[PDB]
Amino acid sequence: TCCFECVECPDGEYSDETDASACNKCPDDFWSNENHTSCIAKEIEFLSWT
Amino acid sequence: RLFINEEKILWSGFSREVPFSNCSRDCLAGTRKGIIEGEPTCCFECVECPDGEY
Ligand SMILES: *[C@@H]1O[C@H](CO)[C@@H](O[C@@H]2O[C@H](CO)[C@@H](O)[C@H](O)[C@H]2NC(C)=O)[C@H](O)[C@H]1NC(C)=O
Ligand SMILES: [Ca+2]
Repeated sequence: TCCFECVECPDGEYSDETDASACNKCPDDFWSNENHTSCIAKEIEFLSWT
Repeated sequence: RLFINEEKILWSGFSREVPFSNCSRDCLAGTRKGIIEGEPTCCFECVECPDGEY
């Protein structure tokens, strides 16, 4: 068990610890960053006045 | 070197079925091994595969 390899988390999952051992699922109304290091809020698209 | 005839072995003296000792139920299919911290590599978690893989 002392010897292991590092594999990136899939889309929609992140991690913020040194040795993750598991990919934490992103909470609802949030999505993973580009580097899968911190969830960010999604985007709402509608015909706005801005 | 080893030769064992299983037809004449009575497990626990009465049973006729080979017992089980593995620390972890086998992962069935379409699933991946996992890691439990602080425990030997013999014991795992059976996580499911990411979308788009097999
Ligand atoms: C208990 O674990 C052993 C090994 O950890 C399993 O033996 C393997 O069985 C599969 C098929 O089920 C074979 O393809 C492997 O080659 C076997 N491994 C070895 C090292 O021989 C055993 O099947 C497990 N018990 C149960 C009930 O699943
Ligand atoms: Ca230990």
